[PDB]
This record gives sequence, C-alpha cells and structure tokens, in this order.
Amino acid sequence: MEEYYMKLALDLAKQGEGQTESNPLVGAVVVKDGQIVGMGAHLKYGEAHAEVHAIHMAGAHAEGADIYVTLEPCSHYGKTPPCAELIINSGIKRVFVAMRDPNPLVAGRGISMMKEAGIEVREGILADQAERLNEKFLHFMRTGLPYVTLKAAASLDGKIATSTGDSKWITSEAARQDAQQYRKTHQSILVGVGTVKADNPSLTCRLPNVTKQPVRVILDTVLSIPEDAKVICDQIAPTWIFTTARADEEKKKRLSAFGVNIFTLETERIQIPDVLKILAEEGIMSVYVEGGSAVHGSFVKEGCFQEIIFYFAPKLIGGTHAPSLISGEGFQSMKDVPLLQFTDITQIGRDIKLTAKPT
Amino acid sequence: MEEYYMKLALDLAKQGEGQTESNPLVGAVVVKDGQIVGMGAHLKYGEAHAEVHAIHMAGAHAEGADIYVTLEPCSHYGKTPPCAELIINSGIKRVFVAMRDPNPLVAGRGISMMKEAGIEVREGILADQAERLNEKFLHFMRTGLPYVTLKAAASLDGKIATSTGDSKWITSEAARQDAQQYRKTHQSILVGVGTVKADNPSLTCRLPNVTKQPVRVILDTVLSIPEDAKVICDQIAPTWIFTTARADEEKKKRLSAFGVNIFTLETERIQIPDVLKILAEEGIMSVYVEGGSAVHGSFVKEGCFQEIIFYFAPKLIGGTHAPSLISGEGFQSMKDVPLLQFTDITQIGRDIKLTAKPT
Amino acid sequence: MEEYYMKLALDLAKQGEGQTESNPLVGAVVVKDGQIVGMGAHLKYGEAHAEVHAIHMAGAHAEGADIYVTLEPCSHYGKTPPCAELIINSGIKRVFVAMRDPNPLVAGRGISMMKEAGIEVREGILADQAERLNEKFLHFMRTGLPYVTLKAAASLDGKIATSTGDSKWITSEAARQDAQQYRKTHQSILVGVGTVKADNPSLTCRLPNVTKQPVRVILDTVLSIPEDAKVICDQIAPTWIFTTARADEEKKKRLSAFGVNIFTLETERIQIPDVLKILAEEGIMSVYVEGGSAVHGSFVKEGCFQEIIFYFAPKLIGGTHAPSLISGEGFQSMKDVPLLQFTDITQIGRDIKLTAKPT
Amino acid sequence: SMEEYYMKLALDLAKQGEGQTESNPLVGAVVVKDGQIVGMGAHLKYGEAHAEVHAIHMAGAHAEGADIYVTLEPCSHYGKTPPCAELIINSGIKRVFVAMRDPNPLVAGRGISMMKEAGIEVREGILADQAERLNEKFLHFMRTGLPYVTLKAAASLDGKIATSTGDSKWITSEAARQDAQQYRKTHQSILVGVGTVKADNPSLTCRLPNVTKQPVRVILDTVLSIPEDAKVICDQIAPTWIFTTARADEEKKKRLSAFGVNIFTLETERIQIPDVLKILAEEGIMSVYVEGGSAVHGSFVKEGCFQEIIFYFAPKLIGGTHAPSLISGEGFQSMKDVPLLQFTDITQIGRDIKLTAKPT
Ligand SMILES: [Zn+2]
Ligand SMILES: [Zn+2]
Ligand SMILES: [Zn+2]
Ligand SMILES: [Zn+2]
Repeated sequence: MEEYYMKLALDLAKQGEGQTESNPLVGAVVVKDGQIVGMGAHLKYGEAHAEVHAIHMAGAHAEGADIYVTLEPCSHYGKTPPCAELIINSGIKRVFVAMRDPNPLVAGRGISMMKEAGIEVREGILADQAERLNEKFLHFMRTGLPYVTLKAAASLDGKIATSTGDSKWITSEAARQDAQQYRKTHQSILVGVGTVKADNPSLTCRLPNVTKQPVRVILDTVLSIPEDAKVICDQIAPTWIFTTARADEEKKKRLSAFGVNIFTLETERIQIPDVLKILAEEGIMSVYVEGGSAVHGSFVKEGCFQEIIFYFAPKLIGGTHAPSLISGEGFQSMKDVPLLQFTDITQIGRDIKLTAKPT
Repeated sequence: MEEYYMKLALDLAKQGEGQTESNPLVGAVVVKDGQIVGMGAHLKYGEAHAEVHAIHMAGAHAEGADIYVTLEPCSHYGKTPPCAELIINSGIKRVFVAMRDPNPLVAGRGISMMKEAGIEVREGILADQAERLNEKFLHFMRTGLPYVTLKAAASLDGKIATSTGDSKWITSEAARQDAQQYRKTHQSILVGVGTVKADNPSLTCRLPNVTKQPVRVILDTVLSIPEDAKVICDQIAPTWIFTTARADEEKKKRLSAFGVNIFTLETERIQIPDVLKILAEEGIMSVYVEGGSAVHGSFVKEGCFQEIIFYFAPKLIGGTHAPSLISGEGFQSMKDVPLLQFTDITQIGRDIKLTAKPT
Repeated sequence: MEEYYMKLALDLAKQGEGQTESNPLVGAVVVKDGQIVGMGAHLKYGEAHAEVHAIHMAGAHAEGADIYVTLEPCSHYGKTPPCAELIINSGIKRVFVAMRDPNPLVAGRGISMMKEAGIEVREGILADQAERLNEKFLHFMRTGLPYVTLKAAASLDGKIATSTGDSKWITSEAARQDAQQYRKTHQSILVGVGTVKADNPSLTCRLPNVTKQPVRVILDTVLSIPEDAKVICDQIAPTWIFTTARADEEKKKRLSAFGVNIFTLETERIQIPDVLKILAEEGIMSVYVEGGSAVHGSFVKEGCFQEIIFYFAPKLIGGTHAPSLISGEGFQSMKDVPLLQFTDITQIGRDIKLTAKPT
Repeated sequence: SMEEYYMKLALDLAKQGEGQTESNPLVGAVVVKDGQIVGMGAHLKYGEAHAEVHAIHMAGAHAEGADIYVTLEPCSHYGKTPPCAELIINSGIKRVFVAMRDPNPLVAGRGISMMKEAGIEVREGILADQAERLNEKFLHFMRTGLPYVTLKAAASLDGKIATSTGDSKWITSEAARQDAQQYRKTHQSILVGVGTVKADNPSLTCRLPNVTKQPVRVILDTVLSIPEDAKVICDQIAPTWIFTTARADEEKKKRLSAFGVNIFTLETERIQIPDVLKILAEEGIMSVYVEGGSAVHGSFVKEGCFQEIIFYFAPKLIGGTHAPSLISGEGFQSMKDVPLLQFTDITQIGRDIKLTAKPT
C-alpha cells in the first residue's frame, strides 16, 4: 500500500517529462485518512515543485496527513522556502521518500530537516523506479558529466556501409523510427563532421508531438564542415561546433552569423572528455551520439558512455575495406576489453535491437 | 483426424534424431477401424524402416487398414521386398504419404508401385512439417549440394579478435558448448588453414556418445598446413584438405600416407562451389563452417550458405585493423546485398545468439 | 494525443474512487503548447471539482490552452462560479468533453455555456471508459432510479441453508469479506425483515476505512421488526423502514422516537418500483440488496436490478425443502426468463464468485 | 531431466491407446541403449500385447544392457504367456524406471520384487503425477473395488432445473450440451432415473466423432415404470440395464427382458445407491456418468458416492419457490455435516459457466 501511493507518485512525475529542461521529474501524493487529498508533479522548468502543487491541493487536509515524494524534498533557502519547510509548516506528520538527493552536499539534508520537526520519515520505497525515472539527470548530478548513449546501425556482420561508403537500406524504417525516440530523451545529438559530409542529416526529432529540439553537436577539428549543410542552414535546432585552433576565423564568423555557436578547443585533437565537460558546463545533461565509427571509437576508448544501442539488419555486407561499427585504436588484449551487460534485446520490424551497458 | 495421425507419425520420426546417421527420419502409423494399431520410426542406421516396425506391431490388424507415412515408402527391389511392397502384401487399403522421395529419380516410383496394385495413395498431408523434419537431408537431395551452416563468435561491434589477433575468449564457455552441438548435426566441419595454424584445433565432436566423428575439411591454398597439427596427426577423425597446384608433391604424398585425403583444385584460388561439389560427390550432406573471416566471406559472396549463426558477446573490441566477421570481397552496392531473415534469438549465458536464413 | 490526455484524465479521476460518495468521479488535465500544466480530479465530497484544481495549478498557462475533462463541466450557478464559467474566465481555447452530464436537463447545458463564449467544444473522447468510471451515478441520473445490486451466498447446488434453517458455514470468511466491500460502494443496504428477525445484523461496513455509514433499508410489510434489534437501537447508522397501512400505529411511533425513518407506502403490499422511486427522491443513488430470497425474488421478477452477484461454495446441501437462492413467484415459462450475461467469474478463497448483468 | 524426457514419451505413447483397451489400463514404454531410443510401445488393444512386449520386441538385441521406462508396473502374473517383468529380465535390460506401482494391492510391487531379484535397478516415481492422471478412473476402481462416479447437471444461475411448471426447454446452451456429450465417451455407463426416461425419452448414446462399443445404459427404477414405449428399450443401439425392486410387475419383467434388456432386482423397497454401484463394480463397470434426476443426484450425494461434480450454469434466473432445484431428496440437516469439496476447474463455455468440483 505504501507502494501503491509511491507508484501513483511515480506516474504523476512522468507527466512532466520534457518540460523541466534540466530539472528532475518529481511526484507527490498527500494522503490523509486513507484518502488521496493532493497530487502533484513538477511540470514546468523553474516553476513550482511537485510538493508545492500537492500541498496546495490538499488544503486543510494536509494537517495530520502523510505525503509520498519520489525524490527528497529540496532543503535550500532560495526565493521561496524549501519544500521540506513547506511540508513542516503544513502539518504533515509522516513523509515517504523514494530516494535521497543525488548531490552529496544536499543528501539527507531535507530528511533530517523534517525529522527535526517531529515528522516521521521512511525511505527507500520503490527506489529502483525512482532511479530509472531520472536516470540521466541522476548520473549527471553524481558525476558532473552528461549521460551518454552511443547508437549505430549495421549489417549483421557489423558493417555500417559497403566498401564504397554505401549505407542505403542498412536499417529499416521501423528501426529508424524506434531510434528517433532517443532524439527526444536526450538534450543533444552528436556526430563527427564526417557524418555531415557523407549524409547531410538534419539530426532532428521528427516524432509525433515533437516540441523542443535537441542541440546538434558536431565534432569538426579543422572546421571543414560544408557551409550549406542542413545543420547549418535549416534553423530547426541549435547547432554547436567543436574545432581547434586550425579553424578559419572568417569561416567561424560566417557560421556564427547563421546562429551556429562555435567552441574552439586548445588541444590539437578533439578530446571527448573535454567536450563532455564543456557541454555539462552549458547545462547539457545528456548526449545521443549516433555517428562515426571513429567518434564512437573515442567514446568507448575513454570509457565515456552509459548505454550502447546497436541495430542489426538481417543482411551480410562483405568487406575487408568495408567500415566496421567501432574504429580508431581499440583494445589490444582481450584482457583489457571492458565487459558489458546486455540490458535488452528487442525485435523491431525485421531488424534486431541490442542494448547493453558497462560493468 | 487425417492430420492427427500424420502428426503422430512425425513425432515418432523425431525420436530417431541423431541415431540414423545419413538416413532420413521417418514415422509410420497404422490405423484400423478408427484405432491406432501400429506405430514405428527409423531408429538406427541400417536397421528396420518405420513402416517395417509399424506393420509388425499392427500384425493381423494391418489388413484393410490405413497407413500414414511421413516419407514415400522405399521402392527398390533390393535384398528384401521394399516397404512399398511390404505395405502391399499386408492388405493395407489406403496410404497417406506426407511427401515424395527427394531423389528426382525415384520420386513417385513408390506411390505408383502401390497405386498400381489397388492402393489409394493421398499425398501432401502435413508435408510442411515433414520438410522441417529432414531439412539438411532434403536440401542435399534437392540440390546435390551439402547443406551449409556458417558460425562465428564476435564482440558486439563485430570483431572476431583484437587488432593484435588476440582471440583470447570473446564469447563465453556456455556459448562454445552450445556451438559444439553443431559439430554433431553436420557430417563435416570446415575451416581454412589459417585456423589450423592459429589454434591447432581438434575439430572433434566432444559431446556425449557421438558414435561417429565428422569429416574435418580444411582449405589450404598452398598446402602450408603444419604436419604436427592435431588434424594431421591424432588419428581421431577423417581429415580432408583442399588445395591448388602450388602444393608440394611430397608433402601431398607424405600426408596422404597418414590417411589424409587431399583434393587438388586446378584454379588459382580455392572456389567454394567446387569444394561443395566435391564433398557432395563423397557423400557429405552437410558442413559446419566455423573458421576464417575470409572463408566466411567466400561462402557469403558466393551465396553458398543455408544458415548463419553469430554469437555476440557483451564486449566492445574496436580498432580499425581488427578482424571483422566477414572479410574478403563483399558487396560493393547495397542494392546487391541479399535480404536474409532472422530465424531465432536466444541468450546463452551472458552472450546472444543470432541465427538467420536466406530469402 | 487527445486520447492520451483523456486517458490521463481518467486515471486521475479514479484517484477519487469512493471519496466523493454522491458526487461523480471527474478528471481534468490542462494542456498548453503541447505541455501538461494542470491536473485535477474530484477528491472529496462537497469540495473543489476536478476542473478547479486543474485550472489553479495551470495558473497563467491556462490562457489559450486546452483542457480535457472526463465529464461535462458544471453550470450550477450560486455558491461558486460554475466550472464552465471558470474555464472561459481563464481564457481556455478549446475543451474536450468525454461525455455529457447524464442529468436529463443539464445535458448539453455545460457545453453550451462554453460554446456561446467562443470556445471550440469537442466531445466523445473515450466515452467508453468514462462510462464505466461512473456506472452507478450515470444510471441513477439517466433513469431516476437507484443502481441496484443483488447479492447472495449459497452452496454449489444453490441452497442458502439446510432444510432445518442451518446456514452456519456456507461461504468462507474471504467471500463474506469480499461481500463487505460492496457495503461501501453503495449509498444503501436493503433487506427484508426476515433477515432482521433471523440474524439481527448491524448491516454496517466494518472495514477500517469508513467515515460515512450507508442507509439501512428494511422492507417490512406488516411492521413485524423486533423493536430491540440493532437496526433500531444501535444507532450507528440511518435506518429506513418501508411498511403499509397494516403497520401498528403506536409501534411506528415508538420506532420513530429512536430516530428511525418510517415510510408508509399507499399500496397494501410493498412494490419494489415504488420503494426505488421513493429512495431516489430522497437522494439514494445506489442500493445493495443482501437479504431475503423472496426480496431477491421480487427485484428479479420486476426486472429492478442492474447487477447480480452470487457466491458459490464447494458444498452440496441438498434437501427438497431446503431454501433456494430465489424465492417468490419466478417465471412460469423459459421463453419468458430474461437472458443475462456473465460479467466476471473470479475465485475468492475456496469459493467462486459469479457476477452477471441484464440483457 | 533426460530421464523425465523418456518417461514423458512413454506417457504420450500410452495415450494412443486411449481409444480401445476397454477395461485395460493405458501404458507406455520406451527402451534406450547407450543414449539412443531403440524401442517404443503402448497398450493398443484390449487382450493384446502390453506396451513392454511391443517396445522390447522393437528393440531387439539393443535390449541387452539397456534401460526401460514404463508408466506402470510391469505385470508379474502367470498366464498364457510370460509376464513383462519376466520379459524384461530375460531380454538383458539393466534398469527399469517405473512411474507408479500396480493398483491392485494384491499385486502391488510384485513385479518390482521379481526384477530386483534379478539385479535390475528399479527407480520409481518419475512423473508419477501424470501417470496417475493417465488412468485415474481405472486407478480408482482398482483401489476401491468401486466405480468412479461423475455427477453432471445443468441449471439456471439460481440453481433451478426448470420453472415451477416443469419447463426446461432453453436451460443450457447447445455448446454446453455439446461439451457435456464428451463425458459419455470417458465413462463405461450412463446412469439415469426412470423419471428421465419418461421425461424426454433419451438415447443416452455417444455421438462424438469416433465411438466403439457404446456405453452401458443404466436406469434406476422401482415400480418398473419404464415405458416399453421406446428408446433405451426397443432401440437396440446398446446395453440398457435396469435396477428394479419388489413391486416390479412379474409379467413385464420378462416382456422386456425379451429384447436384450437386463433386469436386476434388489431386496429392498428403496433402491440403495451403494448397492447399485457395487453390482456395477461386479459387472466389470469402472465408471458411471450420472446425469439425470435431482433425486437421483441427491441419493448419490447423501451417500457420498461421487468423485466428480460437474454443474453447468446458464446466465439466467428462473426463481420460484417450487421450481425444481439441482439436488433434491433427503439432504443434510446440519451444516457441520456437509462435506467440504474443492473446485478443480472453472471453464467458460458459450454463454454458460461450467463448474467442476471434487471431494476434499
Ligand atoms: Zn522543492
Ligand atoms: Zn522402406
Ligand atoms: Zn464543476
Ligand atoms: Zn505386462
């Protein structure tokens, strides 16, 4: 029954998905005498928290009630009093919290704050789900780096194109539509300039109700990207580029005029660790990296990914010179190759989608 | 009811799986006045036929009864009256054959012999399930070529080793064992010399009572196979090598005196269709190809395979110069890449096993 | 998409489940620029409607937004502005109504108030689920008659006690426990006096979640009820008795003193249809009929029931003279017995619970 | 797991005899040598070879040093040919896997001892539950000297068999009627009171596609009220036994027996069910499908003579005091004396729900 309410809490949180920007999804339910008197979710960025909505709806009923929150109630004093304080003042006598704040400086602070007012606090109810709920945000807050998903499509023998660079019909429309879901769950989409030169993709989210568009991140060492590429001309989504000092100043000017934001790194080669750090500083908590065997090569090599999703088509492309899924340096001994764990196997249309994660 | 009995015949037939050597599995059910009176199956190589068991069991009831057979009764008047005849001298009024004999030469001789004696023969019953029953054997008879299965193990990104050649266990123990099952359902095992010198394998069917070791076939362009390797020596299983005219006469003679059957090809490179033709001449109905990125490439480019089985580990190897699954020429244009069809997906331990087939 | 939003409103609606008692369950979700900005449900009797909670949570985002509502917004003027008014006063652009207010008069009057304000009203979105959400309330408003549920317990052979009146162990504590639930989802509990004179029940919901005891209705033609019965003295809940002119005058007086409500029908025998009409006029929207095989017999003969619930135990009583499930007259010819339809057949403990509905 | 696999096969082979073995139990057997199946057999015909004989013959010399799986204990008695336990010993079989022992407590384990005496390893219990399921009725009769009894009836949701005027026209569906006909095939007899014979004058014959040797028709009488008019009498379609008593007209007793109709006479004015079943259990009958008469069903119930209850409920309410109920007659006066049963199955058929229950 404690789970029944916490589950309601989790379902409520889900209604805010993609309306909170970088803020976590949170659900709150106020139960008084066995009756649901208030429900809340965090629906808009920089706007009221779930507890604020749930408490207000509860009105006088908050007095003596219990409240279930999927994430520890904030405890810092900003423009308005913190939710833990809001709870204290409303008269709630018991609080059920799924999980603690991910920040080490904050964790337990709200909890203790409320206990210190008489309120009884039980923790852990449906933690796993509370976890999956804000998985990207959670990882971002705990490490300070965006959650990275690498994705690629290949033939059954591991090729992403023939020896002539032909990749027409390697993935079915069904697989492409299924992959399109990640363009909605990540804040940015990333590829190397090679993908732009070969495929000239828009890299946009074209799903049903596609409101916001993710930031398009291109890795372009020498700034050799075609000035007429969709990513530079369609204005559909923000476009950011990472180059080095070898980039041409006049070209940067022309592109900035197109609204492209350019980040010039101080190294001679682009370091994925550098770009991930700069994206986090910009508030990008997630990256859908979908292209360039070499780009995928660096992320793997550096160990900078949390999820790897490969789509395999029932086809065999020959190839000594056909390009494989992951290129670059790679690991030399089977003893140094990290072990992943298949997290999922799904058939989409005639293709098979395999998803795996580290450790 | 019609299909019911034939289904029983089929279930009986399967009980002979792996015990009949090169002979086909067959089931027979005698039904009299609406009651099952006889049942039979081919259980052992060179022994009684399904019809022979069923007729005996049914004894006196055999007269005026129906008989359901999964495969057209034998016709040759060899050193014992054939089953078609045995069905006849027994008083059986009606025969239900599921399919005709695969040998385009005899196909129908049985049906006719019987019909040309008063017997009512009706074919087609569950012919579909009967095709499944003897898949490999039927392909052999229908095409005159051995049924081929390609098998390989690889990382999730399609490498069969690191850029160092380190094959040091990509796939898990559990996956190798599942793979062993095939050395048991194929009359031969094939690999290029490359595999011989790198693993000096036994290529033996090291599972329970095999009661027969498969032929070990090796593709050796120049006959550079080491004369100390297990396949040459160890006298455990027959070992056939295919080579070209670059082979040394004395090496060819030497190894021949050790029981090694050497076949010489008058072409510059070994041509897969030729190797498959010669093997069918020698009576080999199926071959399990498991070694060589290049050998697998030849079978794929030539379209010479009936089944492909890939085991993917939860690992990423990387490196542009790491050997991929299928090497060699391969297809240059995606419009020429044949569409296959996933047939099965089974997780084996921490590894995934994908199996697929043509058209 | 409207589907999704209307579904959300339904799930939010359920959350009020048995907490609004008389009031129906309504869910409200306000959408602005493809984003959910408001969610509401009717949570307590006499309190804020669903639309109110939703609109308040939406705040300024309500302007030019859409809103989904499981039930036509009220137009009730007086103690507060009707929700139909709050909707336009908030600047809502379009409203989606799942179904209209079943109250004959009020039907369409809410849609109109809004339509004449410029609001584009669209209806019928998921009218199916929204129909089952308030099954009893709907029926009561559409027909003017309380929703009726008949409930009984019996042995597998259909007897309700032995031929000596013993019914000590018919159904299990679990069935009797599952039965209790219905004592809370109905505004009233109805029984003949036979039940009171036989068992002298309290007819109260014992379940630890009550805060509003249902009306205890006793059909007592000649007013023979034991004056000292719990139903008259315990005064834990309202007790309404239906009699006729054959009731002793002084006795009715002594009973009313205890605060019991006595209705004197004008017919010489109690007519179910009349009792139901009167119960409706008094506000009672639903009645749970537990006792009297004869009372059940009358409800069934008149066709005055929306649902039938029988608990069957794995026992056989037998007995020509043992009492059956349905007493009274009964139908003379099979051609005249109405056909019901099984709606649910779930096992409760060692017993089987069968539920059926008319036509 | 491999062992269970072979016993599974043995059980599936046994089912192929489901058709005609008459009173003989259904048995299966498979012989395996060095990991290969070499012999399969089942009891296919009443009076003919046992599953073991078939399997052992089929195995030939492979029997030597082999294993054999049998769903039932190999017979050990001496008749016209040697018993299977003997055949197994003589063929050189090394070990036997027996699902369950023989039913007849007078024969139970005798075969096991014989083989064990010859040094054959006997492992028991593999898939015993299923073997139990396989010959459940036979298994009951052998173990109780009594016929397996199934009671079946159809009624309204409120447990009525007809309205207060006797009309029972559209009581249960055609599907349920159809599903009810199946049982006339798994039972050797169909029991019904004279009340029924005169009521609808039924054939009580099995129509399901494929039926050999029709089931014995048993009528529970008293005053030999059965109208010579038709059906079970001058409808020579199968046996029609009749249990009667004293007040049985002397003239007609033979006037009927003149066809092929049997006529048992009991020394009581009350046809006592337990007596009837014992007679049947004597005449080789092993199962009875009682379907007619609420009083008839009541008799069996009070007496506690049933292993299965199958009631069909139609979504209808007939109501009415005086409307006939499912089970009539004596019955139990105290609830403490009502046997607790157990529901074993809830199947929906057409618009009707079919409930089956079994004792404790
Ligand atoms: Zn907060
Ligand atoms: Zn043959
Ligand atoms: Zn309202
Ligand atoms: Zn025997």
